[PDB]
Amino acid sequence: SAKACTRSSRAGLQFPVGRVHRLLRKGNYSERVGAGAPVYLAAVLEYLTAEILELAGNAARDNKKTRIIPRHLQLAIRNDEELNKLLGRVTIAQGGVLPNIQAVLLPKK
Amino acid sequence: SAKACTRSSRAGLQFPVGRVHRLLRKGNYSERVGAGAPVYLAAVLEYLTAEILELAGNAARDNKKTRIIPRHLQLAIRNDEELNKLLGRVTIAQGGVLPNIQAVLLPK
Amino acid sequence: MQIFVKTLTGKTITLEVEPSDTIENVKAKIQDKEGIPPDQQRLIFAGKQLEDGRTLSDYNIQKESTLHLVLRLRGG
Amino acid sequence: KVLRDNIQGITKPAIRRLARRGGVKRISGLIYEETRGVLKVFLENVIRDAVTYTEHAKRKTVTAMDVVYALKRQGRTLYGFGG
Amino acid sequence: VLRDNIQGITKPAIRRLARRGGVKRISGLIYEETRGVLKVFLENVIRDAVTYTEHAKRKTVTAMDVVYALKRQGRTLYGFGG
Amino acid sequence: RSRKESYSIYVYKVLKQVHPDTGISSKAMGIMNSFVNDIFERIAGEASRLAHYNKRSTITSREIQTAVRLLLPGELAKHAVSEGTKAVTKYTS
Amino acid sequence: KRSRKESYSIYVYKVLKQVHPDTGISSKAMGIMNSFVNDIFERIAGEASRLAHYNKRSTITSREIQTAVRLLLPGELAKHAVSEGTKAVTKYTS
Amino acid sequence: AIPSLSECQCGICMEILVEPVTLPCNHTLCKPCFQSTVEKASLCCPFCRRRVSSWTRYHTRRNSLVNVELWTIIQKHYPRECKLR
Amino acid sequence: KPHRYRPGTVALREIRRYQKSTELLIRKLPFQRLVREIAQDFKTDLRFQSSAVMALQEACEAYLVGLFEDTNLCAIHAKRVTIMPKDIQLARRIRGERA
Amino acid sequence: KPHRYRPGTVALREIRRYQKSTELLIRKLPFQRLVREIAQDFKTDLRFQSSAVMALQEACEAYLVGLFEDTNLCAIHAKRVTIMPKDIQLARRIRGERA
Amino acid sequence: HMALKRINKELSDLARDPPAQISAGPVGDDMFHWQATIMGPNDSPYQGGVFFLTIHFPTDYPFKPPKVAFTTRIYHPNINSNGSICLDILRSQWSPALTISKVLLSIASLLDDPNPDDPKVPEIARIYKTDRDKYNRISREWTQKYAM
DNA sequence: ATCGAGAATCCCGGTGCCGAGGCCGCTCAATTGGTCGTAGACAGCTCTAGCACCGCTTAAACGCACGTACGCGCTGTCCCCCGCGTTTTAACCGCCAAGGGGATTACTCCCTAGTCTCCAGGCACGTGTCAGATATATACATCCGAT
DNA sequence: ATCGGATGTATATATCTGACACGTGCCTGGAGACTAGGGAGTAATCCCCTTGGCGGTTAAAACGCGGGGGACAGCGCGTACGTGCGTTTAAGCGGTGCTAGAGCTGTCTACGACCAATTGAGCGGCCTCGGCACCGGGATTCTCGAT
Ligand SMILES: [Zn+2]
Ligand SMILES: [Zn+2]
Repeated sequence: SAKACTRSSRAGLQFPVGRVHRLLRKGNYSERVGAGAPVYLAAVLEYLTAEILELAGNAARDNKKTRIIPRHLQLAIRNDEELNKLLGRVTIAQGGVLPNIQAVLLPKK
Repeated sequence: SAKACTRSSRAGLQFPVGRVHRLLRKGNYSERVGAGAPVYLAAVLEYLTAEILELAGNAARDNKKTRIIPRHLQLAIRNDEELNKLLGRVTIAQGGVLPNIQAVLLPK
Repeated sequence: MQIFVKTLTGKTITLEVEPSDTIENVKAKIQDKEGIPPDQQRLIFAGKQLEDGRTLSDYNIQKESTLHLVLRLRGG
Repeated sequence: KVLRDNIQGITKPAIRRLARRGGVKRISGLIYEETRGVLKVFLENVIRDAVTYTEHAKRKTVTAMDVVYALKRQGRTLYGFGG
Repeated sequence: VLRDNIQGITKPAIRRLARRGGVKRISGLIYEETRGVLKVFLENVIRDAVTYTEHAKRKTVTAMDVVYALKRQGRTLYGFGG
Repeated sequence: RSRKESYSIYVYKVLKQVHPDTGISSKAMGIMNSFVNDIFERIAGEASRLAHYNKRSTITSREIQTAVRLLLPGELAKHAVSEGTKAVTKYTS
Repeated sequence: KRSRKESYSIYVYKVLKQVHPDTGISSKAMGIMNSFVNDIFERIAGEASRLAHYNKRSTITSREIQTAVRLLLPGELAKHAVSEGTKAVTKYTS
Repeated sequence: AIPSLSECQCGICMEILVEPVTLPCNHTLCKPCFQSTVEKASLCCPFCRRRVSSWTRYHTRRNSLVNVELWTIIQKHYPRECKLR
Repeated sequence: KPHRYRPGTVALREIRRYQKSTELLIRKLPFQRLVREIAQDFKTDLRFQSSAVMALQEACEAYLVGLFEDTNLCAIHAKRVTIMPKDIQLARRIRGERA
Repeated sequence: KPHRYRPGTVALREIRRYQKSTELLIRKLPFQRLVREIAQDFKTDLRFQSSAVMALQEACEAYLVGLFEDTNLCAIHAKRVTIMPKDIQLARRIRGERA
Repeated sequence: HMALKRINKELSDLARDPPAQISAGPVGDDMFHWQATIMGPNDSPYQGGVFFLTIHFPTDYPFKPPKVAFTTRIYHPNINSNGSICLDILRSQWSPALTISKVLLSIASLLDDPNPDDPKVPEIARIYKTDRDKYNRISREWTQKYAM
């Protein structure tokens, strides 16, 4: 790069780079922290957040609302396949559950 | 206690206080390590080891043997209601399983 | 008054000593009964070596007690 | 100021509603006692660790961070309360 | 190149494992399902072991790599180091 | 008073970058903060362990890359690794 | 020769020679016990590190290890371990 | 058939046995004596030098430390000694 | 003469309704009293932040919902529609919560 | 004339004998070849240590034994004594392995 | 409290059956302070020498061992001139069943034969291990010049 | 309720072998002593919110009656694993032989932590306004008894 | 197979309020320049052990057949649970008051990190003898067809 702008803007990363570096340094993870690790980690975090936010926004739009709420977040996480596996242990507050009724319990013809 | 004796014998343990202290210091756990932590940790470790070994030896004596084998370790761990909870998610190689048969499958 | 005294050889003997007797009086009685010289003798009771300058009355010794005798070999 | 028999405060309609959210169509009559016992055991497990966490820090009021840390320790991560 | 090796898990071997588990009657369709789940588990463990080996710039899957992969998956193993 | 740090501005910027019209409430904001912190702790801890295994003492980029490969499932792992590689390449030059 | 690789073999053997004076232990069981000791040590130390970090501290004193032992082990084992460790530390300090 | 008070005293406290407990080695000790030994001593039998930690843990949860037979015998033979303590 | 549904369908209606909402089904004060009783049984003279009580209630609700999902799965596997305590016990034993 | 045991009285003997020993059950070379074939997809021309293969075999045997215990419990819960694929699938779903 | 009764029994049973070659009693008016006199075994180079030991009793007995110290300097691989003790039964193997008589007789037995397995002081133990005659001579002259 | 024949399992004694326990040489890490910068223990102050109480709704819980449909026991059928005998296949053990790469050592260089200085990015606080919840009133999908 | 009630659910409109998005002051953490040194990359070498192959032998796997036990389907019973309604009970909301305790700030003092000399604990290598594996014969004990 040109070594002119701020590090967060230098790498085109919305998430901060200095804060990640400080957290890695003072998090008791290793005696040394490389100069390239925080950029990579911030990029990964931003990409994950972007994916989750895109799915949640789609779910909210399909519900005729313009404000993301935890129910939409739970719908977005559960309906996907990869994000369901990644977050298979967490419990979203006020997230509800997916709608499903077992095929057996449905009324007979 | 009096000085001029080795650290492991100051509190009458058998596990190494110095080695535990070195492992805590150079293990990326915290910036500073207290002077009383390694002694306490070594005490806990030695107590747990002795607790395992007592039951292992009892099982070995039960099996008419004098050399402890992994099967004795598995028997000792699984037969204790509290050690089983502690080592719930571990697999001891060459251990086998406890002998049980569901009462339904037994013959009339 | 009967009192037990035992030497380093494991022998215990009984001597009549009134409470008012001094330690040197006990040593003289010991000389009277066997004659083992008192210079090599030291008397021990209650973790304290008996001193001839104090009478047994102030030592607070009850009946049927046992004293220890240690011989100090002069020479060697 | 002690309390007694508060486990009966988890009334039968509440368990019915929880089951209906779970996806249950028909509920037997003996489910409620078992569910109350299970809930009591889970509460004991979480509260023990939460109280230990708040006791180590020499405090007197258990806080949300303590509860979420106990839940994370047991393997049930909780989002929406900090940390 | 190797192919068609899941058949090495014979019917008697699965019967013996199930007998250790404590079952009495085994249906005729259990073996295929057992082979499938075993293949899935082997794939899952081997992926992590091979990645651990690759990071260290090595070319042999050391027992340590398998041990730490199993520990990562939540089924820690005793008796091979650790 | 005291200043407490959070990822509010960055997450909001990403949201406006992906959806120019939708907004986010407070509860979802705290949920996103918790998710970011949790993922950060997971990745950093795994990288620290992996670095310790090989008798190293520093966390370079490749430790984080291998930790990402270990943690995230397949498609997300590939996409995140590609994104991180692009970011580090852009940064270093 | 090779490098000096460390373990808890002699310490485990010395502990064994107290409970059972006349019972030896095989090599596989020795390795299993070594792995168990390492696992428990890492668990306790990691929990203590996290607990100290949560309170904005910088030292792993004896109290952090005590609380980590209290959290990790079940009831009776936790009580006995705490008692043993407290006795050991109060013997060491004087 | 009936032990006397001379053999009924604690071997470590030299007092009439109060709430006896029986060790696996068939050794009887008073309850406060046992508690003091487990809290401060080396967690071993004073007479046999054998660890009782496993037995102690097994019997603590079920409150099986107490011995009903010896406690009843002592409390019926010498009620005055138990009451004065 | 009055119109009453055949037994079973309003249960399905309640299932459909309660799977869309996201409120807290258990009442607030009884749960608060229960958690206070357990805490005072552990350590006397304790105080609770309201956020702690809310977090505990959310965790308990999620756990119970998951347990009931697995219990229904077991009940359907046993060729029934009525969940029974043996199904809860089997689900817990398989999950490893009590062994 | 030939002496034939009643069907189902020697399976119990097999259970008793196999629950008593500790030796490995699956054959060694088939397992090694299967491991090599599965591994060569992720990275080519790899090499293995015998200790690693032994550890993999032990872990897989333990996992399968546990899964079969769970399957037996699930099958018995349905008033049967024969395990079927649906029992394995239900046990895996409750454990949450395949989600 | 109970320690008072324990010390009363200990003084009584030491008085009725005094140990041979060892004499123990309380120098102070209080029961906690104690003194012991030990005379060397016949098959030893300690002939002609008597050694005094000071004993302090803890507030709790017999769970906590009593502290002991050498009043006079002793030349022995086990015993330093300063007065410290390196013995397992005193602290590591202490149990309530042990009595003061047992530990004093154990010390008397130790005086007969040096133990080089765990030498508190290395140079004296090494000198004794090198040859018995030099250690015997130095011990004899040391116990003659100091004890008497 | 039992008797007895055929088969699997446990005991006991003798033989042999390999690996567990003890010993020796040694090299490096723990010990000891001293110094120095700072972590937190303590005392003091502020002020937040958690606890307690009181009054009024009305929403939820509770008890009851009636009906019906589902769990459970029973019976019958058929078909499919199981136990056993015979044959074919490759697992297993021991042996030899090569070389690939893991493990170690020596050298050099360059990446990063530490330090100081400077400044603007984000954090707490305050404010306007509109997104969504609520109440009211229609439109329509769906269930149930009966032809 | 519908047809008409009758129910609950879905849809359109007013409204109004409190939470969200934005602006402002500022201060603490981030950015830039410089220096020192240890960690890591790179090259070279050794030898452990991993792969490959050949031959025998035999335990193990594959195959086939008789059949008996169990899985599954259908029927009948009555008992438990669902559904609706009237009644009693305490949650929920508002408002107020108080203080215990969380949280912040200043002092300084004792605990812990760094550094150099050194010596004994513990690790690598060897060796041997006893516990255990194994074979062979015998006593004991479940098991089943037949009474
Ligand atoms: Zn007693
Ligand atoms: Zn005993």
